[PDB]
Amino acid sequence: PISKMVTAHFVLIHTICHGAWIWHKLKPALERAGHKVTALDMAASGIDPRQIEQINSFDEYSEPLLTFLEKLPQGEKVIIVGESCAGLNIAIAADRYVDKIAAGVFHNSLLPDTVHSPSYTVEKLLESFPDWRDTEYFTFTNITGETITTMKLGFVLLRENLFTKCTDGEYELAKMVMRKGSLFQNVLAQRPKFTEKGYGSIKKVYIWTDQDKIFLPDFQRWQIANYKPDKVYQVQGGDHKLQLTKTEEVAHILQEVADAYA
Amino acid sequence: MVTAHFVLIHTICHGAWIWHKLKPALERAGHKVTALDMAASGIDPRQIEQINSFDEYSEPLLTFLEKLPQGEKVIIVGESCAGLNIAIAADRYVDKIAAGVFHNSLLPDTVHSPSYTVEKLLESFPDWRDTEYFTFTNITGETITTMKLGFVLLRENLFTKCTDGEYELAKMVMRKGSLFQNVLAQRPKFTEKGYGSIKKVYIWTDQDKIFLPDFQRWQIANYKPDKVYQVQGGDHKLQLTKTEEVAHILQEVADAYA
Amino acid sequence: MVTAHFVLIHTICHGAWIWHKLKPALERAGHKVTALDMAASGIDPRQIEQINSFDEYSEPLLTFLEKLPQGEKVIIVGESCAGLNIAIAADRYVDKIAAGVFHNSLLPDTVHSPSYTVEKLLESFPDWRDTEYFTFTNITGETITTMKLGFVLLRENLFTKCTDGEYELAKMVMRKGSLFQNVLAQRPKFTEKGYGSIKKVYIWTDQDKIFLPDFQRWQIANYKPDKVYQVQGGDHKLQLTKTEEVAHILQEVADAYA
Amino acid sequence: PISKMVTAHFVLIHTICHGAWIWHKLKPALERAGHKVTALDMAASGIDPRQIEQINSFDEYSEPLLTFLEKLPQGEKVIIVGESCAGLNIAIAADRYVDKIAAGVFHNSLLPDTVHSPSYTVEKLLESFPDWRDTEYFTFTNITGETITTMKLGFVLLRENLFTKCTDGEYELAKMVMRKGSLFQNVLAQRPKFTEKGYGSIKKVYIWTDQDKIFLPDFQRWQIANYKPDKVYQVQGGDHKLQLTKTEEVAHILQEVADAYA
Repeated sequence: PISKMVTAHFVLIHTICHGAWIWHKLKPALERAGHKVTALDMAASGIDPRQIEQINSFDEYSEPLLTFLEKLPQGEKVIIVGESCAGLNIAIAADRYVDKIAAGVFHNSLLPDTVHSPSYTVEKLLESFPDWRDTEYFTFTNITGETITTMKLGFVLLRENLFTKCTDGEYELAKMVMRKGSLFQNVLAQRPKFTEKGYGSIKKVYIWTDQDKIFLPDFQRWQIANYKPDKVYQVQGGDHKLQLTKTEEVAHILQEVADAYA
Repeated sequence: MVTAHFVLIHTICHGAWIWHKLKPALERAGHKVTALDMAASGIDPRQIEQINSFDEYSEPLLTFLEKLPQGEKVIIVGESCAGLNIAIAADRYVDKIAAGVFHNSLLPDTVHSPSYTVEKLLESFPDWRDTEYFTFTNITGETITTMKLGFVLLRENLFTKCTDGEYELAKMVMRKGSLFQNVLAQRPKFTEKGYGSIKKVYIWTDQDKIFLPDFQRWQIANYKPDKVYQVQGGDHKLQLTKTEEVAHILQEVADAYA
Repeated sequence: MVTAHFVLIHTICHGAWIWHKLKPALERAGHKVTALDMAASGIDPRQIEQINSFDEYSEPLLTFLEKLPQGEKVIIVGESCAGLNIAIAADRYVDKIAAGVFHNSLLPDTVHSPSYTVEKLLESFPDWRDTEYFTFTNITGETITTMKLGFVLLRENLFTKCTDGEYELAKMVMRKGSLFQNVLAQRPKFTEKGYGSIKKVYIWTDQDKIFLPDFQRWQIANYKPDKVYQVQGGDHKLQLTKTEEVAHILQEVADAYA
Repeated sequence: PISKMVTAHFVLIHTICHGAWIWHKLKPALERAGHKVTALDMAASGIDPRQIEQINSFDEYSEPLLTFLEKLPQGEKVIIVGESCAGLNIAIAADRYVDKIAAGVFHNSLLPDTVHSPSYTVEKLLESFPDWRDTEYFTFTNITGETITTMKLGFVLLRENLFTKCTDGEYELAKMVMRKGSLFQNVLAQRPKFTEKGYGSIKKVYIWTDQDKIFLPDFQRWQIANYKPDKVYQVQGGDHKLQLTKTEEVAHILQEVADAYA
């Protein structure tokens, strides 16, 4: 009748332990479509200089995103794409900059809600996937005395559960730059719920595959049932790291999102 | 077929990650591979300002070699400035090294000071385009010049023929680095008994757009390697653009030296 | 008599060494004593430029307390700026601390930001005479001001009545330090449940020539300690000029709090 | 007939593992007499920023002394006072700056000679005192592949053998600032002998006590017999650290040295 195609500014946010580097194939694919893409390292992730023992909450961890949104020009809006635990970074960011977010895209991601604790989907994630195989755990005491659990993701868990169908070069890259991370789950349990006016009002698109071997179909479908997304896009095949195994397909879905919300 | 243990050493500002394609290639031939981050490089936790010389920068390689089990030998492959890491390492552990492989790399000698090929590189390629420079004073008071490689120089000179996913990765994890040139100028020359006695294989391509053809041929003429292999085409990052070729030359190095 | 485990914390630029007279004194009364070097202080191997905040500077104290065996409690004695180390530590390990003792020290509060008493010190004593200042940018981009304490300020203001052997020792091992004032200004206030709940003993002398009488009385008025002991005479380094007095007050703190 | 009293510039050099700090009582006592005193930290000692694993020989370790002598003004001369292993620093310095040295004073110190290897008195020291009790040993490989043995001096050895009669405050100070050190004995074994023209020509005064519990009377007297000092001053009592236990007495002997050579 009237067709529409839109170019957008995507901000890509990795999950804990990883960095901007997992977006190294999706970032060019999106730029081939003419989109502007920013891929940020969160605190103590990728080549960010901080160490995780200096970080005290998931909010503090999210500082690079919030700084970047604080600096966005007047009336510029971005679509925040977050993989895995980064749905929590999208929720933190939307309660401070609802204004600047055209949509949040959850890519095999935690989908927080406003009705329960911020730690709620992390609890459910761990109920669904309680054993992280050869992952190693550590702790430190944060700035107000909370015990924080950090982890060094195991290489078998990396191979078989996160990077299941990925290229040898991609899995090897992951071993060369993977760092420690934390869910800050007990500090999330103490956190104010996400608000209705900020995060609750954001458009939310949920991309996932039922071939994900760590965010399992049962968990993903429970999340979709728990907090209905505005749109759901299920990709066939691939693995947890769809921006590596299904890069073009994820780019085409993200075009659709830009058309609809940006 | 000799299977060998290869220790891969990235150049300044980079990290173990530039070998993410070459390490699986070599492991598919049954070789053992170790890819190390040097100090303040890749995900190493130190920042460049706490490193005071190229010998301190080499610490992850020297500690590795320090702990290598008795009677084990490795082939150390160094790209670009990492030939200085090979020479430093070879003077301390000549015993542990089956051969040094120089991959579009500086090839230090024993006759001139440690900074000599750095001076010659800078002479052949003096303008590093959009690279930015910084300085700090190290613990003994020397001014160290650091750099942040410019993205145009990365696109056109280092990663010339690389895939868009590889160039993007490079911009996502590249860090500041230093040649410690002036500290190298003050360093004792590499010894004959250590670095001079090591077997030396030089791999290059004439399509390298930063280690230019006449600098590499100068280097070969200045201090003749045991073997030179020239790969056709590719770019400076042959372990990315010609990964299988480099893996096949390294099988020949393994076969020749174990 | 309660014997106690005391953790002694020097101020910026100093090291565990300023307690070399007080630690034996206390050990002669059967107490256990730990004297720690903070980051980049005494013989700690780090340099000030790799430290990015006062919380990072406190790391040796926090690691110590992290590892303290379950159910053990300590009395932390902090001199001069080390009251900020007490407050940082108390918010993380309130449980492990029988009391904080402030020895001619900053006494932080919960109501105002962490830099408040630093601002007030600098207001009461703005000219640090021959002290030299330097700056570096920390990893998150803040400019940190460091200082090298001037020897006249050391002789007349800090070590006023100290022996010539003690003043000389001070010049032989003193290092650069930092208040990280601006990072403190951005830090969350000390909590009520942690630092606010700790028992607090304030020891001072009115002959202190850098933490002047009206600044110390201001501090006491601004955030009233559980107990204040005033030593007659001496100087800023009461653990050097009045070592036995300080040891006797610390026995009373041990008796009062274990 | 004619009496003479002279003021001198003393450069005080600590032994391995220690720093300029062991001179904190002798330096004021000498300044009370009107002398100029410089007390230097050698590489990786005292608050010197280098670590011992970055140091590759006893000569490199001696860099702060040599830099300081390179900077001495024209025709200025110093008396170098070295305790324990610092006689080797006096010997290194005298083969480069014989010109600038009025005398070398060996204070319960190694007394190198020119006829044997630089490591020779270290060998004899270890023959005489082979067990360093609770001392811990470590190694690293230096710049040309030599194995270097470093040590962290034990606290019992410190208490009973080096700081035998010292004050509690002095022994405690020593535990608070003692660092790792090395004899670099195998690199000294490979070193050119000390020369006759430089080090062999220096005036040499030997101060010692037979109450020293680590540089034992048998070793000290063997050294005196092996390379006759120009003057020997035996202090009664005290311990290894005569600049702490016999500070005034050592200062009075050093006045005598200044009168005679400076």
